Amino acid sequence: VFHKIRNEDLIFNESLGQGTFTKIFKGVRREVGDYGQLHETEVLLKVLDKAHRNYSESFFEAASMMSKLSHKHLVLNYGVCFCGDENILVQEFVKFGSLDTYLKKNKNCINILWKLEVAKQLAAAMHFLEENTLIHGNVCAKNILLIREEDRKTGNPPFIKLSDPGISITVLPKDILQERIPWVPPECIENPKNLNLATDKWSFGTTLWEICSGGDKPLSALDSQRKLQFYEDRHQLPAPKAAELANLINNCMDYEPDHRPSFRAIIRDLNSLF
Ligand SMILES: O=c1cc(-c2ccccc2)nc2c(-c3ccccc3)c(C(F)(F)F)[nH]n12
Repeated sequence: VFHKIRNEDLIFNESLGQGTFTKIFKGVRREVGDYGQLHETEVLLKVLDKAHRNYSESFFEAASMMSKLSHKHLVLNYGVCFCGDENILVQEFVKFGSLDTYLKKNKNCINILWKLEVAKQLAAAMHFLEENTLIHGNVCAKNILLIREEDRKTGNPPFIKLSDPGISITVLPKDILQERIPWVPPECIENPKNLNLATDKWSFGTTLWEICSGGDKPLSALDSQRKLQFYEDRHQLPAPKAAELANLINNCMDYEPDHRPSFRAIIRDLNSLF
């Protein structure tokens, strides 16, 4: 069950972008906080499209399943608004936003050690999810959010959190899944019901490719039919320019799901690049 937040206590401000069948807004929540102090808290508001109310169950289940776990690398859910007839999630506002946009804007000021640290953090989150046998199912750089920048003065590294997967690929139209190649693994293009913990290992590889490519999108030049051929011919992504993690990427993006390494093994390999 989700906490109910009064429409009166929520103000919607700027549009930040779109998810699958969703609109994303920054907003403010008036709330009673610690010691009874009133706060006006920045929040991230996800609104399900009114034309896609058919997906409301999966929209809310995506956030609900992750809200029953607590972890430093997982975005906090605050509740739902209900907001009349609207379907709205209220979650933590992460100051610097999506990692994919951040990587692009700061491509020249981000070295391999920065990318390694963020990769280790993501793998930590995914290992926590694996230990809890919780499938995410939509790991990608768009869904990783940067809480804090590197601060060389105090030696603080960047710090990320993983947001919820949104509507599940087990219910999305096939065309959307094909557009999501190569984050959606080949067995899920074959059948979305093959969604498995092994799915997230494959998607983690694709996300690491994003992190190493300064925010490029793999296979973006390929339309959906060519993305299908990419899997039919069993291709692998090119090594990123920052090729230090190329081997780890391809080992995660194993066409055999049962052979993808555990996130424990992934974390050990990330720690071994030294
Ligand atoms: O907390 C935030 C904070 C910001 C954000 C956006 C712009 C500037 C600073 C922060 N942007 C997002 C998004 C987002 C927004 C548009 C497209 C993809 C992701 C998510 C979501 F949860 F949706 F992943 N949270 N978030």
